[PDB]
Amino acid sequence: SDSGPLLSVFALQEIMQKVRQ
Amino acid sequence: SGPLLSVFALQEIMQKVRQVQADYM
Amino acid sequence: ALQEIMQKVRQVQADYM
Amino acid sequence: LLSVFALQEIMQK
Amino acid sequence: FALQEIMQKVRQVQADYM
Amino acid sequence: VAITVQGAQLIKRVVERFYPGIAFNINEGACYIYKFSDHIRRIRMKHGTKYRRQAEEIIRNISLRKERLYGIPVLDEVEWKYVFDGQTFQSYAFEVYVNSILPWSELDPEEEFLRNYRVSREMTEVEKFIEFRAKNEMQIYGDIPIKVWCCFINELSAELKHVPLGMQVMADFVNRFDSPFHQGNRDLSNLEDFQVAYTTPLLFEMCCMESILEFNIKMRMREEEISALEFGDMKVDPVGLLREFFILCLPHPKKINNVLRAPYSWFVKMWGVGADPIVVLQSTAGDDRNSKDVFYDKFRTEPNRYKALFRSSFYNESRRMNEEKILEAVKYSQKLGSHDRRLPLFEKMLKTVYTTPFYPHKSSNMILASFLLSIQTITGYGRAWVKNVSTEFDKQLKPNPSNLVQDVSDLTREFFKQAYVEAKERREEIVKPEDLYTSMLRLARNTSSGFSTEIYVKLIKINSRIKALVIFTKGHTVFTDEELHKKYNSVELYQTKGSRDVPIKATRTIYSINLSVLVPQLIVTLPLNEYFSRVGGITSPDYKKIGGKVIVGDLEATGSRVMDAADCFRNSADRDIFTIAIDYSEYDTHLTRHNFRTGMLQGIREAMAPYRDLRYEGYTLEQIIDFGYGEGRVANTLWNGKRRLFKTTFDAYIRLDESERDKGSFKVPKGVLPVSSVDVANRIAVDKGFDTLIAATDGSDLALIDTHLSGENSTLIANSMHNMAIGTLMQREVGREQPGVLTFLSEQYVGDDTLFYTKLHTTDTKVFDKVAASIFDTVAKCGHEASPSKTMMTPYSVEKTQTHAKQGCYVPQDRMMIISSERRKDIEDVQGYVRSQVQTMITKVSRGFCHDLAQLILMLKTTFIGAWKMKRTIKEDAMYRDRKFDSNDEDGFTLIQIRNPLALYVPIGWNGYGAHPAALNIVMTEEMYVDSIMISKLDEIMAPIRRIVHDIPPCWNETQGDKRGLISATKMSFFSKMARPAVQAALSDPQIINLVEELPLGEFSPGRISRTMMHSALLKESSARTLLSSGYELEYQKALNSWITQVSMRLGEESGVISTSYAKLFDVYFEGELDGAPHMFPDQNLSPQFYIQKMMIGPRVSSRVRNSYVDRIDVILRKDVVMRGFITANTILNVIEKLGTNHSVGDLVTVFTLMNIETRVAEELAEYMTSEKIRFDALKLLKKGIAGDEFTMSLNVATQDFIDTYLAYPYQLTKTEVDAISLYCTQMIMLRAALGLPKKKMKIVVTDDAKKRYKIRLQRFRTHVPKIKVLKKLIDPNRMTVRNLENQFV
Amino acid sequence: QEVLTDFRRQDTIWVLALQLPVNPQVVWDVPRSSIANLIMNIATCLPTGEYIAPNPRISSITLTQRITTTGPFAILTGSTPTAQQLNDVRKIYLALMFPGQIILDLKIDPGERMDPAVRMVAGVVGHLLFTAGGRFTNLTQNMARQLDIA
Amino acid sequence: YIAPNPRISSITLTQRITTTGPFAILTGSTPTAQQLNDVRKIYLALMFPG
Amino acid sequence: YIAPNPRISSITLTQRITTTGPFAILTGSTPTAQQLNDVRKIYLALMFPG
Amino acid sequence: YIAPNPRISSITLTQRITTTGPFAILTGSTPTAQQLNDVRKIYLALMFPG
Repeated sequence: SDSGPLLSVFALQEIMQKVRQ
Repeated sequence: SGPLLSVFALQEIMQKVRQVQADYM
Repeated sequence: ALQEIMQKVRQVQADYM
Repeated sequence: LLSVFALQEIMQK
Repeated sequence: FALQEIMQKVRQVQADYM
Repeated sequence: VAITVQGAQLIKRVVERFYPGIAFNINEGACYIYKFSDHIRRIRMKHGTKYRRQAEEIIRNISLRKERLYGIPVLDEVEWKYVFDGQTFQSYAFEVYVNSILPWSELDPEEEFLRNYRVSREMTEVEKFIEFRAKNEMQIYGDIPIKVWCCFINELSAELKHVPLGMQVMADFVNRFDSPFHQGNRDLSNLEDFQVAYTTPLLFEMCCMESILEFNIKMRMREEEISALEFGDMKVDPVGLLREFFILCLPHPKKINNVLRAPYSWFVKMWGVGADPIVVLQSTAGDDRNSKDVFYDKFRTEPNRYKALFRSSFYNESRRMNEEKILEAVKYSQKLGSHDRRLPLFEKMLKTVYTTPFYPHKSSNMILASFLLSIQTITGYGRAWVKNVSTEFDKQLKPNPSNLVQDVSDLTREFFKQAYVEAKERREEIVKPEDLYTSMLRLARNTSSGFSTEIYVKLIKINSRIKALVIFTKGHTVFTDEELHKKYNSVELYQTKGSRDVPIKATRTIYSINLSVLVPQLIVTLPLNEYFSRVGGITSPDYKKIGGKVIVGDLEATGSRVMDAADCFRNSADRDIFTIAIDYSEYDTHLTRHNFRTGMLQGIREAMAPYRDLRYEGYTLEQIIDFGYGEGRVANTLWNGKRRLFKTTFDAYIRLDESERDKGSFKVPKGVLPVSSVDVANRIAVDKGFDTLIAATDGSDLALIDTHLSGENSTLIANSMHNMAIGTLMQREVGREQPGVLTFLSEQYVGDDTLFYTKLHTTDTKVFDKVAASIFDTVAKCGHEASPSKTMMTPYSVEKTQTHAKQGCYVPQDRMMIISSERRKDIEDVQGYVRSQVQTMITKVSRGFCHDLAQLILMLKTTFIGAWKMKRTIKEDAMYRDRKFDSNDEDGFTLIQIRNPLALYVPIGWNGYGAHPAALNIVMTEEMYVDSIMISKLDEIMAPIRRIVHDIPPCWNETQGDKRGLISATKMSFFSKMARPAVQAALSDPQIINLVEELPLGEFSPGRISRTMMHSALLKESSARTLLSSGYELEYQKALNSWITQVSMRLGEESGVISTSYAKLFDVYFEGELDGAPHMFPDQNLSPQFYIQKMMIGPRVSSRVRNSYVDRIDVILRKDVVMRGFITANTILNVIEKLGTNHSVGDLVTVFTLMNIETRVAEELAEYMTSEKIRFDALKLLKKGIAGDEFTMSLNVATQDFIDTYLAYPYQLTKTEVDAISLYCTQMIMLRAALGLPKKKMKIVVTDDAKKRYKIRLQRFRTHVPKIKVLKKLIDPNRMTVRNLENQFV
Repeated sequence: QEVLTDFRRQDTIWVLALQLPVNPQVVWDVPRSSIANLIMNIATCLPTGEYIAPNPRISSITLTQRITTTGPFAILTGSTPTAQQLNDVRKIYLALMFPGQIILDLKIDPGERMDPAVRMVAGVVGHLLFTAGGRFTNLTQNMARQLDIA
Repeated sequence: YIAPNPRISSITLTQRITTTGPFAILTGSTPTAQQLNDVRKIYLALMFPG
Repeated sequence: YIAPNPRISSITLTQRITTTGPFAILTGSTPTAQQLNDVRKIYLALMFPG
Repeated sequence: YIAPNPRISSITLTQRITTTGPFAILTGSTPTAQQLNDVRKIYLALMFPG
């Protein structure tokens, strides 16, 4: 329906740390 | 010396980003 | 797709007419 | 981790 | 203090130049 | 259906068709092939060096086509006979062009444009002259080989299931005549090897251009789903008109196109002016007729008040002259080539031009209106032959009481007087004697350096004509008392002209004037140059000042054609405004001594009399003007150019005397036998004895010129102000002869063009006729002539500076070249050149071009620019290295590399180009890339790119390379002359400069400025660029070897600067609904991608477009004149950061004086920073040229209203940061409008979670005060921003 | 008066089809003709000009004297008008030039929120710009009440 | 749920750059999902008195 | 023509960096060509009283 | 059916300045088929009183 929010890079690094750890 | 990012790894994680976007909306 | 873009441009011509 | 007040002290050398 | 020490000199030099 | 797949597939098949047997895979970043050339082979053979297998490798590579050099295949480029697969069409135009071919016996040596001359197998002198003229006349230039264009046309035609007629004639030619010529891929200017006619290159080039147009309309109509175009209520086929014009202009294109372009423009101007009802667009602006505060409301229809006026004599005569002009054109075309065709649809259009209505709100009318203007682009640049003709003093009109020449001279002198007074009123004064040697660099941009200068480097001697180098090398000899008193009125001392090409008209000629003449002109004309460039004046006739009456200087100052020409749209939609535009024929010829010279020199002398006390090296002022203007210096001066050649017979040359054959000093073309004098040549010249051509050598042929010259420092000023005087005379005369009939509301003058907005208080016919007759009689009495065929007197149409407005709308004309070029361009930077070309294509698509076709053209050109630039470089086992060894086993091979088309859509910063596939006006960046991949709707667009972004090899760029080997024998003697009082004082004193050097000024300190300016002038010169290009290969191999296929997106580009990627620190949200009402704009002819953007976001009503700190600084530096080419705002920011904060205004003023800056500009700039003091940060904004193109400046973006409407940001962020956020917001909103996503306000959200706030706090602390330059630059911690950082996000 | 001062002026008979001291009453006896007379007066006698702006140093030393603070005046002293706002300014001046015959009122564009600082500055300047005295007025009663509240 | 005019706090809470207070530090924050749910609970409690 | 010590303007007129006034706004201005002539005229008028 | 004179609701003092009617948004509307039929019903009811 609508485009979602554009996440900041820090949330992406949080996902990085979640995937690696 | 600060925060970097890689496009190549971001290529394989798009599904989780879509999931969290859906969760917020 | 381009059709959803072209719709609005189409209706404004009808309004102009 | 830093504060602007320590900046003056380290800077005045 | 370190500024006007040079500014006065350059002003006097410009005066003596003109 | 996404463009990124069909475009890629099309370009790929174009690749295979160009190079058979290619392995150009889609996924690979680039493709590498090898090529063979034997040009070095024969010369290596002749000097005793031997090789291995002679030409046998050709003998096998053509058939078996699998030569492998380290496994890399070697291919060959496809020959002409198979480019179109042998198809034929039997086009009538083919035999028309065949009939157009003419034998050599009919040559006219002084033709402006060459005809279609046949090539003979035997060799003779006349056809060597034909070859000599053709090689520099009939040439193409450009940046892409034409075969690439032909393959693209062929496959695009196949894809569209449509056939263009230019392709048909090309196929019919190549089917029977095979190879027409040859072009060097590395050097496109080397065209040679003519085969059938000497006119065949341009023909083919022209045959290409038409094809593009035939595609353009074919796509454009598809975007509007209309079967045919509309003229009133009549169907019309555009391709019919195009092919009609094509078959007409075939035999002698340049001349007849040039002489036939004008009636098309007249027709499109006069269409629909007398329709019984008329449809207009509502508009509103200020009381003044030149105001720019325009907004648009609605379409309306209203009765036409002037419908009865068009039955007058003037309009009938204009129509008659235009149609008869068409008749001479068509009969000349029918006489030259045996054809019986005519221009049918055009006369059925033209017979009823006034009465047929025009509909701006219908796309069918608008596309046609733009199309007729865009037709004239097919022929390239109008390269024309020039000749030298005497002035013929007998024809000019002597002053007499029955005329008004003396009145014109008096008025122009008086006008010059108040021009100088108004210039003085803005504290602008002439240069002091020291200031003259400081600032003769202040010469106008229209000036041309006459003499050349020599640059010696280490040995090698080069010549140049640039203003900077000529001034720096020999300015002290310009005003020396030896060259000043001589006169250029003898055979030994003359001046030589130059030539320059223009996109549409014929080759213009320019006058090259020695600096010893322009400098006295400079002294008296420079303040006018500074003054009249101002914008936004008052054009009321009753206003005392004349500053706003001149449009010269207000040319592309705003940067947006729609924005700065809003007055045309406003006045074209007003029922109460009648506009009159007067243009002259042979205007510059009519600037004679009787009407233009004497009065203007008298005015100059009278205005310079108050300044006569100033001693310019002991020369009094009036005598300095005597140098500047006088007999034998500017007036009655001989000019050199093309050697006039007379046709004679070789036998008559045999009967000539030996003394008559005595060649003098003057150069003669190699195809012409020289003799001594013209008079002895007149003894044998004959019209029927066509055997040979003869040119004199004694120097009795070069012309004598007395009129105005285009090389002067104030050419435009003089022509415009003469126009002002003539305008005042015509207003006075029309007021005298008919009181109250016509009242003038506004007058404007620019160059040779005038414009009047008036109110007409009558509808009677004969009154209008007599008024027009009076105007023409006044112009004739003023010693000039105005052509009634192209003179404009209309209610509802406005034209100004190649901008056309009809009934409130903007009708663009497309005149930008895509195939040819005005001058040979050497691409020292492929990335910058591609950015320039995408800028040009953005402008072109804003003028009504098809968007998708533009994307296709750029995806074509993004792959072949870099090719053929690599030489003396070989790649083996994936390692790049130098060309073999002394083994010379494969000395004849060269490496060719082809980039991927999709590299058009990968950002700069990586090895790509910042184009965006959704809309060209959006600049692709790394943050833009990551947001684009985070949006679902764009996924199908992004998929082909999605797997390529890491495989793009580095680009080529020579200007960045520099070496310590830059030693030049030419030295400096003038930096002491350009030095201003402050730096002169600094250098004069013995040892205070050591104390001065402690300041953070650095390389711009006194003493060091000299070496910096030598370095900049040398790096900006093309004399030594060939050595740098030759040496650049080694660093290029080094860069390729060090290339790594990784992508990093460093958020902080550099310690001192910041970019838009900073905006990714925070999260962005979309919420809130807004007003969905569409806006109104005059440029209705747009592609849908641009149209929806203009719909959602209205036109820019606000004049201000927001301003960053660095742009404020360089706009301030614009006021400076001498150092705009050497001082950037970056150095000013560096010094102010390194100088400290607590300084006062006067300290900064003194520092800027030591920076050589003018005192008033320094005062303004220091006052600006002392106002900005408290909220000033140490941050630099590095934008990647976003929001700077043609179209975006029309949108209501990057303004304060836009920020208040669409953006909400936390108050913590400082000025540079919110500027970056604003740029990010502009890009995002434009993108969301382009895709059709619903419009919502953007939120910058910061969450209460402590870890996140700590992370942004640490990042901001690093950004403002980095750990690296806190050591070196030793910044003060007392700035308000760094202290505020302590508890800003706690 | 050039026509009456030639050297044959003493032997000339003058004919005049019209007379200048026109009786104004015949113009105003037309039934319900106020609006037509106003339109004719505007179309016949209104001059044209431009809008000048004050010295930039007025507010550079007074309104924005203290950099560290921000008020309702300082936030809008840096704004730049749009074109429609210029049209509204022209309307205000036209209302000023005709006392009594034309009066003003306040409007709210649909979909637009209210800025408090604009309200305060408008309420302050309205008392010094307009007249609502004992002989004629430029404002309606509603506008006066709203300005008083502001 | 609609928000007030951003200029309300721009000229009142953030008048003086050089000072800070309890209102200034939290005038810029945005809520999480749980806090928005709590706001919904508050409004539901208001709509049913007692 | 001599000029005073710059410190006079640094301790008194520009003492407070967060405020401005009529005196501080023109303490950095520099004279043009005609203004120096006007100063010369003022001094010439002073030297010949009446 | 005859529409009223458009000059009743608006008068143009100048080429640039016009008065605005309170119901300008409704006057721009155009009836559909059903609304026109309802108008015919209203007039038919007016012409026959009881």
